[PDB]
Amino acid sequence: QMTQSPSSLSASVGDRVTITCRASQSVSSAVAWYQQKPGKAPKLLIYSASSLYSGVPSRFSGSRSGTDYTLTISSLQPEDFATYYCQQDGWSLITFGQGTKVEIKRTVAAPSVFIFPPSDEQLKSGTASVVCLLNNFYPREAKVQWKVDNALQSGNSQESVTEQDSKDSTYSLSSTLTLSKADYEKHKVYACEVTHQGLSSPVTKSFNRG
Amino acid sequence: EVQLVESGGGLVQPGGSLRLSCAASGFNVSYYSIHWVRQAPGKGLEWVASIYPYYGSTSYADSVKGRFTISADTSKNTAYLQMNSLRAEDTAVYYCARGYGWALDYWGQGTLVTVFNQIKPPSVFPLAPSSKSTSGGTAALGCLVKDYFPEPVTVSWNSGALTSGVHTFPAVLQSSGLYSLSSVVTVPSSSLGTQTYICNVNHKPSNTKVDKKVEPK
Amino acid sequence: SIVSLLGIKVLNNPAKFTDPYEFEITFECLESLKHDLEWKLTYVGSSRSLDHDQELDSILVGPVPVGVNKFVFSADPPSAELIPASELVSVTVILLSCSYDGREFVRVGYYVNNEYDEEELRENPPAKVQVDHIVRNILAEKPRVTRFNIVWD
Repeated sequence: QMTQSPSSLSASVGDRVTITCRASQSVSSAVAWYQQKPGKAPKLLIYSASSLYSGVPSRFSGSRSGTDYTLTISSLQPEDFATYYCQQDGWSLITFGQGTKVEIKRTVAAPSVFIFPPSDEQLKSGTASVVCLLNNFYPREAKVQWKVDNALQSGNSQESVTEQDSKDSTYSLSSTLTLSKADYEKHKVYACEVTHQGLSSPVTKSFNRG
Repeated sequence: EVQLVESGGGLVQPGGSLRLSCAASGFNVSYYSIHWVRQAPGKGLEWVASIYPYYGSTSYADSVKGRFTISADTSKNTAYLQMNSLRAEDTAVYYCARGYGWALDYWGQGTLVTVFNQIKPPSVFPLAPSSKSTSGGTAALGCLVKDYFPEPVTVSWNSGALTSGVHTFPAVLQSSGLYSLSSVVTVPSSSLGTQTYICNVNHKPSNTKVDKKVEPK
Repeated sequence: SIVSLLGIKVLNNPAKFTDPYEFEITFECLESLKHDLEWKLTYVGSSRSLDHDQELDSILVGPVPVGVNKFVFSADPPSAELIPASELVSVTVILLSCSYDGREFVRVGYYVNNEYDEEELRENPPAKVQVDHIVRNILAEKPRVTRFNIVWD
């Protein structure tokens, strides 16, 4: 009943930002907009498509064209980087949009790439986790490929990414390659290969043994 | 001084039940609609149920219809969510919110509902600093907190004395259905094996507290 | 707030588009007021490029006795000539409000569905709208209430 896009956008303080949701109906009363920051409950911005909620800054506004509803921030302020949600309160159901995260722009920064072999403690237990750390990079888009004795790995790694650092606006990423102890101890060269806009060519960090 | 205070969240197994409560302060629930909205970690808002004033009529999301019941007791100035037939997919923070026309003006801080099959404490392994984790004057080190269930774990370094340069990553759900996460910190390389670096890992569901001293290799 | 809304019932639902709206309203007034209360009913329709708003009716009630009050507000129906044909058979909203000295302190919103009362008209809606065949169905048991803090006396 309610669709929101995009899931994220990057912007600078001073930018005019718009976020649009497509509702199943054109009833203006039914649509509201919310702001949410990590670890906190949502806060109401706009109700009934275009009414500014008490205490909300005037730079937030809402509009409607047909079944398309738009939140506009006339000029982003430093405290406006957050996730924004639309809501349709329908005849039968309430639907929230998926949310749009507004992130802050900065210059490209290449990751610092580090690798950690599995601990002897873990191997004794029958598993080997190899960890690749990409520290303090921007933008978020990055590709990590694992190679074991130069064989490309598939289906045995997982990644996690931090939120933007509040001081330097970078991301960090950890990728973990998981193997059985027998498979780990059977190969020699373990390598993490990183592709990122800030690197002139993919960087490889590797170690020998197992 | 309008406040909604949720309670009743906790650990429950699939097929079990929980009753959440939303105690209103600063207003009378009989004059407003009341809503439950949930949010899983790192995911979006999902409406669960609504109750309307004067009639006590109700609306439910398709995902919970027939399992959850919303109600209100105006004499106790409280709203409730009775959650039957719980499923793993019901794990989330559950917010109560006050209706403002078609919108939601005041939201509580949320109560956590955790559906679990088995409680499993984490195993904590060092991410040891080495010549493979140095650049400039620094070295990266960390802890791998592996194979625990359910969320969350908390991680600190040196009992909270070390906060600069720490990245504690979001947990990932492994194909095993167990969680894993890592926490790393960047420190001066000249300090390794002289300044101690200890990760403090707390997993309240299993009443686990681990301190792991991370040593250079 | 000096006035608390205690109940609200739509007495005639579904109804013809052209039937008055009969709202049975129960409220309590917690202390004496200098002025009357003004109950209003507002139509809000949403077409592609704008909303259409109409003040359907209003009534002054007073002097208001302290304690419980109850009456039926019979509000005039919309002026169809002011509503585009496509909006006359769509989902719209009505807003029942009370104001004090011109200051709105409570608003009760309702969804309203409008459709033709004959299968042939529903599936083949005529170019020239036939208002005598439009039936409204108010979602009367799920009111959407908003309250506003106001200055009283």
